[PDB]
Amino acid sequence: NRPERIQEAIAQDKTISVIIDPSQIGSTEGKPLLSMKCNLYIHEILSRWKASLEAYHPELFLDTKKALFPLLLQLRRNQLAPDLLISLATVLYHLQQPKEINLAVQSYMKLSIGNVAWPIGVTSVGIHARSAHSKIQGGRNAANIMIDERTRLWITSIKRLITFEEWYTSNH
Amino acid sequence: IRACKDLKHIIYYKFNKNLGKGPGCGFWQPAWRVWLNFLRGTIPLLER
Amino acid sequence: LLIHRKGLTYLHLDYNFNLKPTKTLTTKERKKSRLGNSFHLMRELLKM
Amino acid sequence: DDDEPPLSYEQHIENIEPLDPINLPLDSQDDEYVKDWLYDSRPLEEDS
Amino acid sequence: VIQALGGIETILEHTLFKGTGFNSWEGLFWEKASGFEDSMQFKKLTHAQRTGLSQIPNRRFTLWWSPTINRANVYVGFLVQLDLTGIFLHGKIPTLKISLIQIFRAHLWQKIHESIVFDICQILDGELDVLQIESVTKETVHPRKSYKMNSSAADITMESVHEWEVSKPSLLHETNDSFKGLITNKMWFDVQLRYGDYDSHDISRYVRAKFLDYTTDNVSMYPSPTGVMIGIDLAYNMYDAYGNWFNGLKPLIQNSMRTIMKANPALYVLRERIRKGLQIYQSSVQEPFLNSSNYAELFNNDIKLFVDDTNVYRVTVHKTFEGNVATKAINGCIFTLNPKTGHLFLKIIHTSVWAGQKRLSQLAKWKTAEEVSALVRSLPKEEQPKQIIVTRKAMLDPLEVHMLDFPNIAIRPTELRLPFSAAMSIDKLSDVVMKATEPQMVLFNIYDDWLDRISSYTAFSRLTLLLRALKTNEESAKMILLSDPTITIKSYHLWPSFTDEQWITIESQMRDLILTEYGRKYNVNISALTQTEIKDIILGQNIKAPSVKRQKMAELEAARSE
Amino acid sequence: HIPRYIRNQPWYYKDYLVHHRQKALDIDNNSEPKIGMGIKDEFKLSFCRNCGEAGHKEKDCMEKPRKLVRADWDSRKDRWYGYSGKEYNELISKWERDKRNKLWDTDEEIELMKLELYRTSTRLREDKAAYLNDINSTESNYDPKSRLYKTETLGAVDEKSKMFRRHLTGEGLKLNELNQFARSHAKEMGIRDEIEDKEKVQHVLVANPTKYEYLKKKREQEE
Amino acid sequence: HYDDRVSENQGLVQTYDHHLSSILALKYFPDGSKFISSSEDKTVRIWENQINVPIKQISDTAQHSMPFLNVHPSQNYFCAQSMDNRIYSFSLKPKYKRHPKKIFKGHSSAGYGISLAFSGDGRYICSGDSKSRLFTWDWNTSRLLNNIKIPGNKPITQVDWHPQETSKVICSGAAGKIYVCD
RNA sequence: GUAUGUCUAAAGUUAUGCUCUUAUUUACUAACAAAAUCAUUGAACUAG
Ligand SMILES: O=P(O)(O)O[C@H]1[C@H](OP(=O)(O)O)[C@@H](OP(=O)(O)O)[C@H](OP(=O)(O)O)[C@@H](OP(=O)(O)O)[C@H]1OP(=O)(O)O
Ligand SMILES: [Zn+2]
Repeated sequence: NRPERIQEAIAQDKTISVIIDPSQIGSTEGKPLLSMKCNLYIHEILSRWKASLEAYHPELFLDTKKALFPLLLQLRRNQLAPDLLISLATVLYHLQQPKEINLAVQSYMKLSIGNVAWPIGVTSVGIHARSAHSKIQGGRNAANIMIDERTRLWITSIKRLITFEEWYTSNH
Repeated sequence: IRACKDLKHIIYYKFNKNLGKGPGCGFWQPAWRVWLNFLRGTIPLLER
Repeated sequence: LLIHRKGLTYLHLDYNFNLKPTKTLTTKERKKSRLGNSFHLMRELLKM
Repeated sequence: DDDEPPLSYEQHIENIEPLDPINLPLDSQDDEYVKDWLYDSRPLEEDS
Repeated sequence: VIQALGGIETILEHTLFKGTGFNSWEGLFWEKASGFEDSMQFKKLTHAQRTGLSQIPNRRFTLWWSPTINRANVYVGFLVQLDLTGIFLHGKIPTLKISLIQIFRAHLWQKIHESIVFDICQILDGELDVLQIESVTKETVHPRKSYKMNSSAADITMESVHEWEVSKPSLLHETNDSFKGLITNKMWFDVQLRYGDYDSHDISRYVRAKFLDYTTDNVSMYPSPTGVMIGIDLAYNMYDAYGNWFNGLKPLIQNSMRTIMKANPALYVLRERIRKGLQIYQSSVQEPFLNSSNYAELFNNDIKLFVDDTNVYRVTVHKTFEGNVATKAINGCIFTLNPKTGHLFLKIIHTSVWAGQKRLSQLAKWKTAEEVSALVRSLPKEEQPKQIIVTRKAMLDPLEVHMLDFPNIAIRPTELRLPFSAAMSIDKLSDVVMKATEPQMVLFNIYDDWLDRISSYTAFSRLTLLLRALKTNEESAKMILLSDPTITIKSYHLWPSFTDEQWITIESQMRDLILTEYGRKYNVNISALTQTEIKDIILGQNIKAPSVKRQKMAELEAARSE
Repeated sequence: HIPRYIRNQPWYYKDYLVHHRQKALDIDNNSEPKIGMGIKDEFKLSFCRNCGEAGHKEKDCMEKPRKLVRADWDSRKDRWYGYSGKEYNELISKWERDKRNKLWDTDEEIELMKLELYRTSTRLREDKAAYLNDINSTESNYDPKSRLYKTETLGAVDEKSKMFRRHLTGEGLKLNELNQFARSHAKEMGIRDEIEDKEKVQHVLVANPTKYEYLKKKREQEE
Repeated sequence: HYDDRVSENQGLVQTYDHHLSSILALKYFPDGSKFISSSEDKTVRIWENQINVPIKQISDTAQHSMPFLNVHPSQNYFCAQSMDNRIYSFSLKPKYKRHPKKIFKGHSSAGYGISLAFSGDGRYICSGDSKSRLFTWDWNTSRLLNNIKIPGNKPITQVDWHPQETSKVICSGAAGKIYVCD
């Protein structure tokens, strides 16, 4: 029974709170709960954007939800890889604090680009070829923003959410 | 290579007398002989 | 087999007998993989 | 292609029916003495 | 002799002239008095380095005549394909090879192919209802497909909502195709790039040959035997297409190929690189650089970013075991600043970026462009900058290549010599950069909280004074900033928490330090200068630039007015 | 300037360079991208002892012994010269013959409900390049070099210098007006221009930003 | 470099990697702004706290590797035990040049990591010896004033001078027992 | 910028006057460095 299980899931979703904790971020055993909590906080932000749609970029809301859909789906399924969840959770954590928007944006830059030496890489930038250049070509060693277009879509939607949270917290 | 170019010239102008330009001349026997004779002398050189 | 016995795994022989490096070679790799006329002439004959 | 490995004769060639060769149509009467064997691989090899 | 050779027309047919996109043969002014080798002949160079300088002009000469030097009609010559390009060399000609490598460097051939493919995709994406297209799919072709010259694959495939009445294969400009008969539900597009030569440059026969060869080939590649083969000849600036057409598709491809060939920025990069390889130049600037006369545009509502590479590659010198001194790379940073909001995206360039690399002065420019591209891709479309201000000429070409993926972002040079290099004089920024242990992006507001009290242009001018002062004399500028120990520099801040009344005195001290040191260094009497000349000194306007002339007239006309 | 040996015209001839304007390549408008030149696979049209036909000897006869012709390097090398659809018709017949011979999973449904719904390349597909909107026109708004997309909303052409100037918006107008304010203040305080006054440095906007902003903020209440 | 307050990466806040061989000794400046390092690579390097950039490099053709480092009580110079059976001294101020005259000689230390110490007032310098002795030199003239024989007949690698007593010194080594000299 | 050389450090366990502070002079070394007259042009380029 699809509607019965759906309503039960929408009900069970309310049994846990959205407040993230810095020690929970990175816990291997707590990973499913943190993943669900992240999904729920994203839905909270989306609900406030829905509540203010006619005042803040209505045309972008639909695309943002359609782009965040795969992320939310993977978070519900706990399928999101540990590194990506740790980064995302750090973003949402800073986003929940009283005035840490810049820390949220720094954590977002860590989520999108990260610590890789060559986020995108460069190929044969000059006429003097060397074996070492093969390393800096990127490819599989690229940043999270380069994994696939679906990942870029949801990651930049998270950035758009940070921008909305900044606007909202400042006006209200 | 020069011998084959020369053979093509004499062959094509015999072959194409009332046909004009374009593919279709398959008389490969003379150039084939040229390469067989090349191998005859290349054999001991490459063996060494 | 000759290429691989010499340790030149960074040189790939195509099925049309072209020989190309699969990566940018160091000067030592370039010097060591400098195959001579006997190998190249044999390869061109195999290509023909 | 340089990347295409050589075809397996018994799997891809041996079973296909060969196409017609270049055989100029010989006349039944003007070529009576040659028609039956001109295009053999070794003409008259079995004729003692 | 020009007449004997058949005139200018016939002579230029042997050259790469058509590929330069240069307007007229009349403007063909070769810069016979300047070049890299002319800058180098005076320097301390070894005998090997001096003998190697003659290769440069020989490379230019070879490139100019390259369509003839690499012509197809040769007595003998096994075809060797030039790495990462679809160019075939009919013989081993090192000087030509290296000049072509210089033109197609940074994987430009693949970028051109993808750029054109994306342009066609983006056009088709808007014609869904007009042309009855159900969907358009940009195919996941092999990474080397753009220069796989003996076989291909579809670059784009489109599914119809119902089905299309497609004509027989025909050329792009062929008139009156019969749409009756053949009917198909799936069509494909294949963009083929070629580099013609003096003998082989008929793009129409080329596209037909490619279409017929690849569709009849026994290879499993195209999803249907029906589509359009688009061909562009990069050496001759020529294009054509061949394939099946349906009602409305042919006019669309004619118009779009004309526009893509004229406007696409990757093809423009190719043309400019050819011109650079030839040392021919034309005054084709449509919008003026950022100047002291138009810098108010920085504060326009459009999102814009300053990019500064000066601190990307940094080295410390130490004595070697052999007795020489060796340069060792240390942590650097890319200064990316939004002048409107003050958001500084300080990308820390950790030393691990350079591990095992040589020619770092060159590689650092590409690193800067690569990080800028990563930052832009990290921003959603509505937040991406509308224009990027390049503070140094060395960054133009790399960034222009990396921004081919963002064709809507304008690249703007500047006539200013903004003091952003002095950003590493700010103690907090130096500390963060030097203590970093890995590649990282750190965000700061370079205006701290000034924006609650003053306008963005005021904050930018204050920042400019502080940075130019630190650049002029770091110790005395620091002495001015720290003159009062009570005004604590807060955390999450870069400058002391002065009030605006105090800021006026600080700005006066910085202003005087800058102007007095300039007047002393150049023996210029600051009191005699005009208001605009003083502005040009603080902003660092290039005095040689035409904007100074035009601004002088824009004020002397008022001196005529009244 | 053009060198004398180009400008001078050979006696047999007699634009100032008309002898060099004969101009496929167009040396006068070489910037225009050229469409392909089209394909033209054109064709043209003693008694022999063996076949009776005159014009050739026995050895040259194309009939067995007894008792249209083709009209540039690319034209000569084109392996498809004279093609008339045969190979493509065969391919199409083969393909036509083979053509004739032949849900959410709760997780997706719950997320779609809560949302009210129903390596890789760096370029963004949805980010349509601005010049792609002009395909149905002859004029070009996009500068391929700077990637600037000109519009009347963004700016306007000066025509005197052919340059394009971005209009000022928001704080840009404020700065332009503050610039005018300081410039008037210079004439007002008498420092002016022709006079080599030391006080001049005190009245330059960029050199005294906060001062002039607050000064305008003060005077604005008095206007 | 670790900061036990940081839990991230177990507190590893910085890595210095310019040395080419096994690190021999480490010694902070009395104010903790900079620290000195010595290595089997035959070089001595000075570092700013948490910055992976050596502000100074000390190396010479005749300079042997320095298995031990210590700072003089005045904070103006630091001393290094060297494998050439000598003790060198270096300025602690910018450019940190080697002191041409303050060289202490007499003992044996090659092949042993023998520590050196300074008297509480900085008037003397002392060091162990590979032949079971304790040498002591005048800090001003570098003249060897005494060489006390320590029981056990084993290398005396450990030596330390009491920070408040006028003359009590402790030493030990392969013999195991710890001895006090006065 | 090369040629080219060197390094890579647990475990995969073999039995018992003369100096110092510091402000300069001079030499050597640095593929470190886009340096303001003589509608924007040395510009990514040089090695035994
Ligand atoms: O260059 P051309 O004077 O026009 O002669 C060509 C040329 O032959 P040669 O240059 O060797 O004399 C062609 O050879 P390639 O350029 O391809 O090497 C050959 O065509 P083939 O490829 O079949 O050899 C062709 O022969 P055809 O008569 O079929 O056009 C022949 O033309 P002509 O000798 O008749 O002038
Ligand atoms: Zn006849």
